Amino acid sequence: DTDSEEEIREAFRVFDKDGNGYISAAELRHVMTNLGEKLTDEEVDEMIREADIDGDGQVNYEEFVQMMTAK
Amino acid sequence: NSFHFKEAWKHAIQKAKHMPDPWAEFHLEDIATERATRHRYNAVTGEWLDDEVLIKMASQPFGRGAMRECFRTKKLSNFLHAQQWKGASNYVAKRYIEPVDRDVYFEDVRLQMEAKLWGEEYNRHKPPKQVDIMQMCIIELKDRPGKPLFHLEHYIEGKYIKYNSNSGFVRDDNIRLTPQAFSHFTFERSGHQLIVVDIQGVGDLYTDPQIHTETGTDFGDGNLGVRGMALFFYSHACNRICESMGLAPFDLSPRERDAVNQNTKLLQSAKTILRGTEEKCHLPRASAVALEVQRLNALDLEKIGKSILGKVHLAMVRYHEGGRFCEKEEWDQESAVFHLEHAANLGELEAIVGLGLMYSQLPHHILADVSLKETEENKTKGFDYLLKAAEAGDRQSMILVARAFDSGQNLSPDRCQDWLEALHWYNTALEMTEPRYMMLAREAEMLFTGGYGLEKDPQRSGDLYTQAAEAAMEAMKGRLANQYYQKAEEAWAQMEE
Ligand SMILES: Nc1ncnc2c1ncn2[C@@H]1O[C@H](COP(=O)(O)OP(=O)(O)OP(=O)(O)O)[C@@H](O)[C@H]1O
Ligand SMILES: Nc1ncnc2c1ncn2[C@@H]1O[C@H](COP(=O)(O)OP(=O)(O)O)[C@@H](O)[C@H]1O
Ligand SMILES: [Ca+2]
Ligand SMILES: [Ca+2]
Ligand SMILES: [Zn+2]
Repeated sequence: DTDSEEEIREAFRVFDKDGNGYISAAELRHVMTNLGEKLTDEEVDEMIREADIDGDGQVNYEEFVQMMTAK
Repeated sequence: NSFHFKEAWKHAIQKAKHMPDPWAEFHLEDIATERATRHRYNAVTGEWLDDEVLIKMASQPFGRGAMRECFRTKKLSNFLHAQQWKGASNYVAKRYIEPVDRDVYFEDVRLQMEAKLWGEEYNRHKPPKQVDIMQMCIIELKDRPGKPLFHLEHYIEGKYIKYNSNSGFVRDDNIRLTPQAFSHFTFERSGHQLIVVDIQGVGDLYTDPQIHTETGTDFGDGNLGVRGMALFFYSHACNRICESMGLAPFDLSPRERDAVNQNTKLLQSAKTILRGTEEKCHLPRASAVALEVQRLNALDLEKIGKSILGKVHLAMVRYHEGGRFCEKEEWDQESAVFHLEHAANLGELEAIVGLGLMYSQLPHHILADVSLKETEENKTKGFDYLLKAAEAGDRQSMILVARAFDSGQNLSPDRCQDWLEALHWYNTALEMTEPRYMMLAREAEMLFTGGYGLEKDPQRSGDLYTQAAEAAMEAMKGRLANQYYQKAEEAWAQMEE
């Protein structure tokens, strides 16, 4: 439970490319393209939208945890 | 509550776990650890947060630009609880090669964070490709001699591309639309108060941007003010992203319009396609002269110097005159006059005076070497511009209108010599600040004789000759004052017969 939380924080830093605390659509596109994952731009924007509960266009750490620690 | 992409996130997390460190062969973990204080900034709240960080920085730079040199760095995260140096992230630490003031670093951080806010605002309009400006912070190495400051940012992997500069450069090779549309969007959405240019980075992850502001007082020495805006709009060819967000095109001359339209075929072959979810462009302003004169009229408070777009056009005029848009070639005078006309219609007093002098076939300062063709329409236009400038507070134009109503010099053919109006303008000039006694004596002469609507007034003629004599004094013109006193006595002598 403790190292899972640390793992989730590590996973958040993978996508929060600039480390401001928010995963943007551009950052997710950059990270997906760099890692060789094959997702279209529409799929990336939809990932951000799905995890964006507040509606700011970005994914904060709280929403990232909500998405990772899910049913 | 439902998440249908969790496995995409997790597959990416696993791919990263087995991804090699691009800087492994530089052995930064073997560098003696140094201690630093990190200042990070929030631009919405305008607030600074500081913390203590541990860094391992390369001893020699990997690249240098014009102003700064860059060092590879590893830094331990304070978001993680117990990160080891084997997993520390990669960072670029930039330092000014020439020593600068300590506030320059914080001002650059504010610049970058404001550009990031503008990128987010652009993203909120659902563009085909979203943008993001990398956060930049400061690290202070208080144990090094001098306690040096470094800018710190995350290292972006990929092809670093400069899409545009802060001085009209545009990357036409494999042209992209998002950077230029973003810059134009920042110009319009800010109400012409700023423009975010110098777009560069990896894909749409931008860093080292530049902001041109209306006042030009903030954001360092790269802020060329309205001139910088002009440099953008001299080269910007609006693309389909500009049009999908309702951005009005900048009014360019035919020569410039063709020079920027020459790449419309490449603009049509761009890969960035619109979806239709793009919304239309804190109070935004359009970039067209017609909509701007409509807005300025909607102000109703009849004004001058109330449009930044006019100042941009004036900057274009001065750039044309200075040789900024021509090569080792005669500079384009027709387009300079085009932008001067636009600046004048937008309430730039300098432009109005310039065009009044040019259409009146008179000597002028701005575009001095340009002489316009002489027509009757041009004479009427010159007098109208001079009268508008006179009512707007220009003393030279007030004296010229006074002389036009007095002698007829430079008077429009549709008007008539009116000595009461000439007296009005002479006095408006005298109450503002060629010498005073000359104009006072001219008024005195006009009232001594009368004519052109003005009735002979010996009393006021003598009073004004007395004022001119007192003004010849305070200028070391004794004999002139004596002659003016004599002329005052002459004017008064007519009232006793
Ligand atoms: N985060 C980054 N990731 C990768 N490369 C970077 C990064 N930041 C800067 N660079 C590289 O470092 C080079 C020089 O740094 P940069 O231009 O940002 O600063 P500068 O010297 O202030 O620039 P300028 O000369 O335009 O004033 C850049 O042209 C780019 O190639
Ligand atoms: N400007 C800022 N002001 C306050 N907190 C910030 C700021 N930028 C980022 N953070 C917070 O710091 C966390 C990242 O810290 P850390 O990993 O130490 O930074 P970096 O990734 O830049 O090395 C983010 O997830 C966010 O909570
Ligand atoms: Ca981010
Ligand atoms: Ca969010
Ligand atoms: Zn445009």
